[PDB]
Amino acid sequence: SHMSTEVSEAQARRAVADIFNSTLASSAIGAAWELGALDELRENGKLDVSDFAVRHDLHEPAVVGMFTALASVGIVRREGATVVVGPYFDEANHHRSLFHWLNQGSGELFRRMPQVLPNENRTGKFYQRDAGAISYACREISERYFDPAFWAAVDGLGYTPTTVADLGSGSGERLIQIARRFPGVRGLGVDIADGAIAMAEKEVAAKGFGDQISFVRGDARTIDQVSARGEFAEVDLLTCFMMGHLFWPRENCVQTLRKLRAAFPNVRRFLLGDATRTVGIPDRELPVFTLGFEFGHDMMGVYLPTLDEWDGVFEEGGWRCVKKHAIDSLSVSVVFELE
Amino acid sequence: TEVSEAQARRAVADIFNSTLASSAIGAAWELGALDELRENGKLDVSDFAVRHDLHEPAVVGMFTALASVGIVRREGATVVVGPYFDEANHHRSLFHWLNQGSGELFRRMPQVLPNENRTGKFYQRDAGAISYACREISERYFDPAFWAAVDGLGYTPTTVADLGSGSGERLIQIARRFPGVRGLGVDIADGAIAMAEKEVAAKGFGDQISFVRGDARTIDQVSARGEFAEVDLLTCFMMGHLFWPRENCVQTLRKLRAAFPNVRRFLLGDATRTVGIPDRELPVFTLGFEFGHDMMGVYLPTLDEWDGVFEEGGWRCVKKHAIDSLSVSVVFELE
Ligand SMILES: Nc1ncnc2c1ncn2[C@@H]1O[C@H](CSCC[C@H](N)C(=O)O)[C@@H](O)[C@H]1O
Ligand SMILES: Nc1ncnc2c1ncn2[C@@H]1O[C@H](CSCC[C@H](N)C(=O)O)[C@@H](O)[C@H]1O
Ligand SMILES: C[C@@H](C(=O)C(=O)O)c1ccccc1
Ligand SMILES: C[C@@H](C(=O)C(=O)O)c1ccccc1
Ligand SMILES: O=C(O)[C@H](O)Cc1ccccc1
Ligand SMILES: O=C(O)[C@H](O)Cc1ccccc1
Ligand SMILES: [Ca+2]
Ligand SMILES: [Ca+2]
Ligand SMILES: [Ca+2]
Ligand SMILES: [Ca+2]
Ligand SMILES: [Fe+3]
Ligand SMILES: [Fe+3]
Repeated sequence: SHMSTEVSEAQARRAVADIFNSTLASSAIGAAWELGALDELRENGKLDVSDFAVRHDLHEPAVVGMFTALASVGIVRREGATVVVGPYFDEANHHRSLFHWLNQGSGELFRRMPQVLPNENRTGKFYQRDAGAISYACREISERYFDPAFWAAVDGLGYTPTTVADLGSGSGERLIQIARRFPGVRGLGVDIADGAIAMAEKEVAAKGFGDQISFVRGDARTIDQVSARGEFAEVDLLTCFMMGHLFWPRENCVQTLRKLRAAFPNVRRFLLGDATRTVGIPDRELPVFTLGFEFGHDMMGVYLPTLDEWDGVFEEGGWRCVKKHAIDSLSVSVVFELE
Repeated sequence: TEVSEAQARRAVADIFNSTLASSAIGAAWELGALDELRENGKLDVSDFAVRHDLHEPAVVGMFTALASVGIVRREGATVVVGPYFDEANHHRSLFHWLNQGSGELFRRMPQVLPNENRTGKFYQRDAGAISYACREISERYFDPAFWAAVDGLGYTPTTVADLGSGSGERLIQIARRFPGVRGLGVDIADGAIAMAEKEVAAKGFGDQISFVRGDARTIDQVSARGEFAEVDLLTCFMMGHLFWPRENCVQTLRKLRAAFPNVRRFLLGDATRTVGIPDRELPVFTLGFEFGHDMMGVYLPTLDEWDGVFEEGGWRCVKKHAIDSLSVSVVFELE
C-alpha cells in the first residue's frame, strides 16, 4: 500500500522530515554500534543516558543527540533519563554493520556526489573512503551474512583440507576459523593491502596459529606475478569472499579465473562469495544495502556483475559450479562452490 | 512498539535509503536537476547527464535514491516529479547543509563524542559547501521576515553594518532597495571577505559597500577606520548563537552597543534550540541543527533565553517575527 502519486501537504511534510531525520539516525546506528550502546540495549533492554555518557567518557549533550536521532525514527524510545529499545531495534541492530558501512565507511563518497558525478573530475584519486572504518564494518558483514553459507560449503567439501589459500584475506578471521575446524591445517592469506597483513599476523599470533598461517602482498587478479608462486602447489582449498566483483570487467574475470586455476592446480574446491547487482527491483521496494552497494559502485566507476553474469563466466574461466547458496539477505548475495 | 517483522524490515530499509536520498537532494539541487524538475515536471537522465557532462550510471543512482523515497518517480530514463517533490525541493538547502555542508561532522560521531578527543580541530566541515547552502537558507527562510522588518524600521538607513556578512548579498540587496546607502560587512573568514569584495565589485557597488575581517564576538577589537560610529542599522543573521553561552552573550551585546553608538535598530535573525517536541514529530532541520551544535560543543539558546538576555546586554526588543518554518526561528528587532 505504498506508491501514491498525490498526498496532503501534511503527509509530505512528515515524509520529508522523516528522510531528514533518517540521515541522522542512519549515521547514529553505526556510531552507537561502535561506541557500545547497541550492545547494552540488546543485552539490558534499556539504559540510562547520563550513566552511559560517564562510563564511556562521552560528551553528554551529543550522546543525547545520538539517542534522539535513533528515537526520531523508532529504533529506540526515550523516557526521561532512560532509553529503551523501540519497535525497530532488532532489525536495525541486525543490519548495523550495513549502516556503518554506509556512513562511517563510505560517507565521504556519498557526501561528494556533486563533485564525483562530473566526468572532468573522474580520473586518478577522485574520491575517498575510510579504509579502517570499512574494514571494521566488513568484519561483521563477513561474519553475520556470509558465515552460514561459508560453513555449509565447508561441510560439503568431501575432503578434509591441508593447505588453504584465501584471496582478499583482510583481517584473517577466515583462515583463523578454518584452523580451529581442521586442527592441523596450514593457511596462506593474500591482500593488495599492507595493514591487512599486519592486522592479520598480529591477530593470528594472538590466537596460537603463528607457526601455520603466513600471508603475502599481491594483486589477486595477477597472482602468477606474486613471489609466493612455489608454495601454491600444495594448496587444496581456495577461498575468496567480498572481493570477486573487482575481478571484473568480464574479460579480466575470465583471465583471472584461468590464471588462478593454473596457479592453484591442486585445488579441489574454490569457495567464492560476494554481493551482486540486482535487476528490476522497484524503486520503492528496495531493501537494505542494495541501493548503497550498487549506487556507490557506480560512483567509484567500479563494475558490479549480476548473478547471471557470474554464472555465465565460470566455464570460460576454467571452473565448474557445483553448488550455489543464496545469502539472507544482503541484497542478492551468493556463495558459489566451484571446482 | 509492536510491529510485524515485515514492517520493521521496510522501515529500516527506508531509513537506509533515506540516507542516500538525503544526500542526493543536495546533489540534485547543485547539479541543476531540481530546478529542471520544478520547471518542466520531468527530465531525461541521458539528456541530463549529457548536458551536464556527468557519468550517467551515477546519475541514474542519484535519481533512484530520490525515487526510493517518493521524491521522484522513474519511468525508464524519464524522471517525473514525485509526491514529495515540492516539499523536498522547498527544503533542498537544508538537506544540502546536512550532508554536503556538515556530512563529515556526523560521519565521525564515533570519534567526536569521546571527551578525550574534544581538543583542537576535532571536527571538520565544508566551509564552501556550508556557505553555498546558507545563501538559499538566508533567502528562502529569512527574507520575508527580514524585509518586513526593513519596511517597519521607522526610518531609512544611511549606513548599515552586517555581521557575518558572508557572500555580501544582504548588503547588496540593501543597496538595491536604498540606493544612497553605505554598506559595511564584518566576517571572520578571509574567504567570505574575498568572495564578497568580488561580488560587490562585479555588480558595481565597490563604491558603496566595503568589508573588514573580524570576530563579531569581540566586535570592540575591530579597527574599521571609525566607520562604526556612522552606522545607524545593524544586521546579523544566522550567527547569533555563537555569542552564547549567556555571560558571553551579555558581554558581546554590551560591546555591540558601544561599538555602534548610533545604531537605531539591530536586526537579529537566527534559529533556536527547541524544547519538548516529541521525538517522532520532529520537523525538518531541528534535529540536525541541535545535534550538530551539541557535537561541535557550541551553545544553542532557546527563544526564551534570547528574550531574557536583551536587557542585561543593553538592548530593548521592540518587535519579534516568527519564521515559517526552519525549526523555531525568529527575527528580533532590537534598539
Ligand atoms: N585485487 C585484490 N587483490 C588482493 N586483495 C584485495 C584486492 N582487492 C581488495 N583486496 C583486499 O580484500 C579485502 C576486502 S575485505 C575481505 C573480507 C574477508 N575476506 C572476510 O570475509 O573476512 C581487503 O583486505 C582488501 O585490501
Ligand atoms: N565570530 C564571527 N564573527 C563574524 N563572522 C562570523 C563569526 N563566526 C562565523 N562568522 C561568519 O558568519 C557567516 C555564517 S553564514 C551567514 C551569512 C549571512 N549572515 C547571511 O545571512 O546569508 C560565515 O560567513 C562565517 O564566516
Ligand atoms: C566490501 C564491500 C564492498 O564491495 C565495498 O565496500 O566496496 C562489500 C562487498 C560485498 C558485500 C558487502 C560489502
Ligand atoms: C549557519 C547555520 C549554523 O548554525 C551552522 O552551519 O552551524 C544556521 C544557523 C541558523 C539557521 C540556519 C542555519
Ligand atoms: O550456473 C549456475 O547457476 C551457478 O554458477 C553454479 C551452479 C550451476 C549448476 C548447478 C549448481 C550450481
Ligand atoms: O522578549 C521578547 O518577547 C522579545 O525578545 C522581544 C519583544 C518584546 C516585546 C514586544 C516585541 C518584541
Ligand atoms: Ca543462473
Ligand atoms: Ca577581532
Ligand atoms: Ca571603528
Ligand atoms: Ca519569552
Ligand atoms: Fe566493492
Ligand atoms: Fe552554527
